[PDB]
Amino acid sequence: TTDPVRMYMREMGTVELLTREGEIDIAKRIEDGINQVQCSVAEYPEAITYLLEQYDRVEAEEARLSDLITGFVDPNAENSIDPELAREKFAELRAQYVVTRDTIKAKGRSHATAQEEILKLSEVFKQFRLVPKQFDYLVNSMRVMMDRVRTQERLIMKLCVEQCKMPKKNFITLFTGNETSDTWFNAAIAMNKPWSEKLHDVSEEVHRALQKLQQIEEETGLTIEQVKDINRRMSIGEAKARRAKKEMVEANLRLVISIAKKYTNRGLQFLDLIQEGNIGLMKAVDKFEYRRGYKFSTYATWWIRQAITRSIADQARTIRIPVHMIETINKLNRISRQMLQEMGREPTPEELAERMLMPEDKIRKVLKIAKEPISMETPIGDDEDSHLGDFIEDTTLELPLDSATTESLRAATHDVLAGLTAREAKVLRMRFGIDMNTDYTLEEVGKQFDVTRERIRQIEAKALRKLRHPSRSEVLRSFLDD
Amino acid sequence: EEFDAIKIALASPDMIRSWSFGEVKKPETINYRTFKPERDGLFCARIFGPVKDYECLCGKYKRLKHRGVICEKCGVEVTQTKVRRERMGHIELASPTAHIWFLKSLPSRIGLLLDMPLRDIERVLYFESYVVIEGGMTNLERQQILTEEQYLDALEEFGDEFDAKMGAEAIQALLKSMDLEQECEQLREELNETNSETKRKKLTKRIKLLEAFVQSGNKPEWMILTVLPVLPPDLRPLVPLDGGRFATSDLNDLYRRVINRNNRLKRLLDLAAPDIIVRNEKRMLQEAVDALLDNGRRGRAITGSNKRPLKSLADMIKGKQGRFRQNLLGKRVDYSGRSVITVGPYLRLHQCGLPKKMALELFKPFIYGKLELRGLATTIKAAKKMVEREEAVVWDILDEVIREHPVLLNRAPTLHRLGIQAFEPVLIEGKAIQLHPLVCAAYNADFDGDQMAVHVPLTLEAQLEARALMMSTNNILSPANGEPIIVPSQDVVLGLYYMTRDCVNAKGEGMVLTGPKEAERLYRSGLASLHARVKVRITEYEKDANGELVAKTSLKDTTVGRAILWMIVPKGLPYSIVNQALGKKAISKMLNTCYRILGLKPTVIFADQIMYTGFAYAARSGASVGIDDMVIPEKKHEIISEAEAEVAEIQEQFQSGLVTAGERYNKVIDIWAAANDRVSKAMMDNLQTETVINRDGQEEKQVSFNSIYMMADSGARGSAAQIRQLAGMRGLMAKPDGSIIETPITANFREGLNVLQYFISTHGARKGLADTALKTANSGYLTRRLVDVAQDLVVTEDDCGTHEGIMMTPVIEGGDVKEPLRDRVLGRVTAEDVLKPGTADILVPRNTLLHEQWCDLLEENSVDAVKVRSVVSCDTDFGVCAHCYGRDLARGHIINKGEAIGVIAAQSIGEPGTQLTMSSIQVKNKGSIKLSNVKSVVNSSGKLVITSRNTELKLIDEFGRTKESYKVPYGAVLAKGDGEQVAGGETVANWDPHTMPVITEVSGFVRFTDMIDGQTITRQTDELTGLSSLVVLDSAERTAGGKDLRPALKIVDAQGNDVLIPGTDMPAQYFLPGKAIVQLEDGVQISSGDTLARIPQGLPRVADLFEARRPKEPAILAEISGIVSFGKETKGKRRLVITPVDGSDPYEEMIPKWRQLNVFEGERVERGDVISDGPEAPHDILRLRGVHAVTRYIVNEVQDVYRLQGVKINDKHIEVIVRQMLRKATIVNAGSSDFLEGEQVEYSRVKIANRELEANGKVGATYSRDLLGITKASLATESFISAASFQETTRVLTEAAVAGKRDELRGLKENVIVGRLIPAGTGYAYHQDRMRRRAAG
Ligand SMILES: [Mg+2]
Ligand SMILES: [Zn+2]
Ligand SMILES: [Zn+2]
Repeated sequence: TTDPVRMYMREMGTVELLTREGEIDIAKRIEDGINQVQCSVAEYPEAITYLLEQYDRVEAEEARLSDLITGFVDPNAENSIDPELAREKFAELRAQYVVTRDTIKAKGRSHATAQEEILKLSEVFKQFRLVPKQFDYLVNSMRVMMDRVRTQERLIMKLCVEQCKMPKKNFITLFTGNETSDTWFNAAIAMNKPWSEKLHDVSEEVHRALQKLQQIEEETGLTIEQVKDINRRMSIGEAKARRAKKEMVEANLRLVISIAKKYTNRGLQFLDLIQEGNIGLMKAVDKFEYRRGYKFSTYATWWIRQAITRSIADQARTIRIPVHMIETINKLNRISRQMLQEMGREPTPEELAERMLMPEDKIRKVLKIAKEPISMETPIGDDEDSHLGDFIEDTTLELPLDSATTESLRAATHDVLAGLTAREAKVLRMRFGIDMNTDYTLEEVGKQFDVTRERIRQIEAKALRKLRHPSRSEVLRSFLDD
Repeated sequence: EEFDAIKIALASPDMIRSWSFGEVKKPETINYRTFKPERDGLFCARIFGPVKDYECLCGKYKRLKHRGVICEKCGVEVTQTKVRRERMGHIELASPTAHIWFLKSLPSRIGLLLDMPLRDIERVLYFESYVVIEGGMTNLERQQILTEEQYLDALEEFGDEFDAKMGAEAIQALLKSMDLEQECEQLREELNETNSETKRKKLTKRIKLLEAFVQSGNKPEWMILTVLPVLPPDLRPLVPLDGGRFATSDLNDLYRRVINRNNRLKRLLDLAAPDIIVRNEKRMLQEAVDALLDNGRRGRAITGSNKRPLKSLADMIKGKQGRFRQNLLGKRVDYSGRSVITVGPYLRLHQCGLPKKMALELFKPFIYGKLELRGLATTIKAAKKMVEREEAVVWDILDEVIREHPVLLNRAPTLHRLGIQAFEPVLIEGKAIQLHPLVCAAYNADFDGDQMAVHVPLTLEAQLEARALMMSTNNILSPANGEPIIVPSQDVVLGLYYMTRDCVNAKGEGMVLTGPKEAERLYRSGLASLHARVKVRITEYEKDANGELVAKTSLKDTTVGRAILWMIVPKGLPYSIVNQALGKKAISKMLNTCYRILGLKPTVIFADQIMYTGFAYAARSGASVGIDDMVIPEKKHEIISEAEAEVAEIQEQFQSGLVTAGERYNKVIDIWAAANDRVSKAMMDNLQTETVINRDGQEEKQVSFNSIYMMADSGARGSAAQIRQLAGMRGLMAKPDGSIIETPITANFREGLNVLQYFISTHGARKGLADTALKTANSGYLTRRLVDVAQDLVVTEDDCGTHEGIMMTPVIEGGDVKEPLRDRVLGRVTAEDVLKPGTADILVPRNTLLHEQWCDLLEENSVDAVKVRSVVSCDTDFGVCAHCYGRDLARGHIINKGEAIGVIAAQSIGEPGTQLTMSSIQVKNKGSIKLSNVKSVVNSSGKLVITSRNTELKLIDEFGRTKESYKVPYGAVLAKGDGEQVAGGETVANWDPHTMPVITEVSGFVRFTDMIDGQTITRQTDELTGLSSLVVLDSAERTAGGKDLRPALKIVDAQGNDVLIPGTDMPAQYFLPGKAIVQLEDGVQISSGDTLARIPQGLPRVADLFEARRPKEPAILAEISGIVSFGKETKGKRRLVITPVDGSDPYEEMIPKWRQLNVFEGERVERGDVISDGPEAPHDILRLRGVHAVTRYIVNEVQDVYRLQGVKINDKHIEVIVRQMLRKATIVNAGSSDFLEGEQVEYSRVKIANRELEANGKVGATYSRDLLGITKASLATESFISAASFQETTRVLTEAAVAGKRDELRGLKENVIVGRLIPAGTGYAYHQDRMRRRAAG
């Protein structure tokens, strides 16, 4: 089968629909992993440098209830934000952090008391569920800083291993065992490798690439072992949701292909509407709250629906209609039919315009614009004799008699102007831009010949009487009728 | 200018980058309102260029002040426009895509490279699963699909050493990986060790292929795409219409599709999406690519809401609507016209009408320039307004300009050259074009609503060609055949035929004239009869001496019309010319003779005066028709009463339950036929001389004035069949079946038709009409395919100094001589000294132009075969010699180099081909008899009977010519032995229709042997008589039990032995075939001459002869000599174990044994001898016989088919078109080149002109000749341009580009398609200038 519709419907035909807790379980695994990446935020180097500074940054502009704070907290009840309750819920969070931290220093990082207090910092957290963009950038400040260390891990590995040699089996147990000092070098080289003794002519840049790596630490102010731990702890915290959503999406594939193929009349096409519904479903998979307790298919039907209903507006036409005009046009192609009911005969646009609620000119204008274009390759000849492309005339370039007329005209003007005093002819030629790429002014017959200006007016007038002069005006007179 | 050749190789992505001027990223074209370009879409003005010239979008920098400036305000370069046609963009793709024509085309050029099959790679790339991109371990293979659950085994087994995943990149890396060199030199190194069988030839295939890519220079990486150019905007435009509607090329659709899918793939690859969608997007990207490349070939075509599919790039080069056939070869014309035509009876030859309206319209530039020259219209406003106002001077100056200003004339269809000519204008205010009536024939034009078209020679080479070459006065003979084209149309001939007539009845018998003056005084006074043989005086002349006229006078009792006419004759001829009643044959021969001796100019004025005079007095002659010019015969009721009684008897016979229908029905038709053929007699007797008009006597009758016999006698209109269908019965009538109705047309047009007779005629009318309307295509194809072959021939040596070539014998067969050898010899060189039937009477020293002194000297002689140094037999390499061609017909002398033809052949052959689709041996007269190469027998009765199928009877005259030629059944029964002499008009053979007798000249016992019930035979009683024997079924009806073995009832004696054929040691029994039913039983004895068995009973072929398709069903001529024997035994067809004397036996061919054979199971044939009753493939002739015999065979057959239709062409054409068949040289040996490589026979001669010469005695190889057809030779050509013009342009383009072809533009269509000159015609002088230059350093 050559069709991607059979292929695709057979391929979506593979996976089934998982319903009524696997939806909410996808949601719960998603939110869990999410909660653990924000845990990984809670145990930060310089990368974040936000958590509370962010809230002081959103309040610092003297008052805001705008886009960001509906990207911030937006807490679910397991609404217009009164800042009273905002300043209420942040106090205990700060208290929890400050009471946890001093014990994170007591006897160790995660001393048993310290670790139960990190657990308390976590149980206090999991009754929150919050969302987009700046929190995305917050974790991007960890993603790029992931790439600071891999960046150096690539640089020094390249500049060392690719000219030198070394084994691998020893390296992992040696590098992870200390990670901090070079005792593993003299322990690896405790034995031998006189090829290692060849270490000359490159020395000055090797521990200068190691300079670039080691400086990452003090930037971070944070130890390489905890770097390893919390980075893996965030990455798996991403992967959870990253693969958890696909279950929902594969379930409601048929939801999508159904909803889309409800509007696969000859509007645009099957697979494109199906794709747009798939976008709307993913919007649903991502946005759905199980805590509302509603069906997903309703929600996803909203998102699928709007997706297709406006993609068919943005797409599907060579002349890009915006939405507002389309909504007007919806009103009209609704109201016109009520009109011809009530009328019972043709509503030429005054027996149309009124009930539409808009005057005649809009109805008329839209009656004109509803002409989609008409496709040259159609056979306007009933026989295969004249595709429209053959009938088309091209009125853009020139007509040769016009070229000849213009040539004769300006040759005659050259022949007429050739016989004047030099000043008359020259001021005229240049002043009207004759025979160059300039637009000359009498300010410039001023600035160029002599700062006199009005005598140029009385020179032009004299030349015109010299040259209209109907012993000369008759090569001009055939051009009266132009 | 000068060129030799150049190299090509694949498109680098670096090359499309370099060529292109900026990436296109978007599908976006314009704004909804501000109809203006989009940045980085398809119409990116910043890439392809602006609209105006040397200006930036703001207009800062301009007019070459700021030449290489970019206006930094808009970042817009100050550059010019003709590059807008050039400047392309490009597109960088997400993932590699491949070119379909390196893929879907036959031998793939990528799959043949690797030699790994296709569907494997399809599923590698439909991604049935993971798939070995790289079987690092050859344990795993590339192109090897690995399932998600099987892949893991490859994984945990090797892990590292395999790449088994998805994509085109698999194939990319493959092409990049493989190395051609050392395979090549290795295969060579082990070629030398043992240059093996099929193994090594495919080693060798590869070795040469590999090295071909090596040394040719090629880069099969660029088989794969990474960069995609962007065709410029104006190569795919998008424009408005008056009503706001827009108009586009379909390409934009596919462009948008590809860019959108690519950008969505750029999205999906940033998200690490589930790669199933990346597979689907990859399939979709490759599909949109391949549809840009070829859309409607793959699957169901892509269509709009129209449901019509959309034209691709390829069709814009291909078939009709491509450039070539529609609008590069064949244009619409500037300054042309066309309209309805009528006659000019008072034209001179060079003249033509011109309604001065269109005179003015086409010639306005000349009259405008001339109104400015005189200065009345001082400007073009003035000239145009003056010429809209139609000044009086516009007329006189239109005449001034038009004086001596030729113009063309064109009617559709332009079959041959003379459908378009160039006359002088005659300005008229008659809206109908007038036309000199005699060129109605070359145009095939008759005035029933026709329109001609017109064309203007502006330039002076064209004007002067029109006046010297297309002119009405340089064209007086068909080059198809040297006949005049000045035939009397149908009226001047009727005129003359009336004038020079000789009655007896009118008046004025036997007085005297001193000459045609008082003949005109008399006849214009009204005294003599124009048609009355009356004594006059003549004074003819003759140029008996050395071009010196010789006066004389005499008297001749001749008609007033011949007399009065004779003065027109230009005083070089005798009076016997005019001394008959001037049949149009005479008129042909008149202007012939006139032209011949006189030169031409008399024949011109002469013919003009004869057109003039015949038209004049033919209007004075009177001609009409009346109801009584067809007849009411006196015997009309009696024939009816007789037919009435006859059919009454037929009725009563039908009543009996006897004659039942078929006998009755046929009887009825035959009697109707005879009855009204008697009516036809009655009526033609009751017109022609019924006028008894006494004159000075009792009574005398004379040809009456019917006018129908007269218009039937000249050749104007009508003939005996026309006049019967008006008079007698209209023969029989075949309904659409092809069978023949048995109850005819009885009445005629005068008497009155029946409804159904009429309706039966409508059928034949409609069938013939649909044949007419639907074969202009057939000639269309044959002609145009033949022309597309067209190359030339050029001479290089005065005489090649070579020996004989071709024989000349004339083409008399079937009827009389059809080309005198006098003509065939004419203008050619002799092969050799040639004698006379008085032998050893040499007349040439091996080579002479045999002009008609010789051809007449040898027409005088009855010498009957001469040979010619042929152009084929001319052995000058890369050309011929002049003597071998002989004479230039136009010059009438030995030809000069450079001018050459072959569409001339096409016109000559095709132009008539339009309509011209729509037992016994006798001698007729005295003479010797020269029949041979036949096995025949004096049968039991004592006359000749054929026993070898070959013979065809001929009716030979006393001089020796064939008068008739007819075919003869094998085993027939003649009453004549060849080499006797008979009175003509005799049934030489009275044959039995059903029986094909099986006579036994032997007298021996019969007994059933070799033949048994239900194996070879049935035994199945002859029911009517009642006696029987073993009954031999046909081929298919008997079971296959004994179909593998020949049934033969056997003759024996009392001993059982083979009753040997009397006179020889050969046994005599008959392998009985089907219908060979013996009637008397086993053990019965037969006698001498005794039957054991009784045996009861277009233009498409033109297509077949020209296209070189194989002959079809039956058995054929002996392929090879030596003993030949029978093979596998009738699986449908039995085979033939040939056993050549020293050659190879294994050849065996299925033959219909149903179609009886000639050579028996142990009889020998010579090669090229008939095996059966049927044709042979001509390829058998070329492969078996040489070149002369085969080409002779083809030209024989084809001109028989034409000559059948009343047809004539100088067959020089049919041989030159066969030189153009194919020149493929299949090498015999090897050593210099490959063993059987198709090479230029030219270059073959070159190598043997190098290696076989003392360089070696021989290291190389010899070579053979080949055929296989004309169209594939068109394909099989140096150039790909002439090859890539016509149908299946696609595959031709594939195979062209794959070599990176770089044609050198020498052939016709090659330089044509770029519009530059080619070797001859107008470019002849420049080409030979280059030739002398090549000779002169
Ligand atoms: Mg006609
Ligand atoms: Zn600008
Ligand atoms: Zn020759």
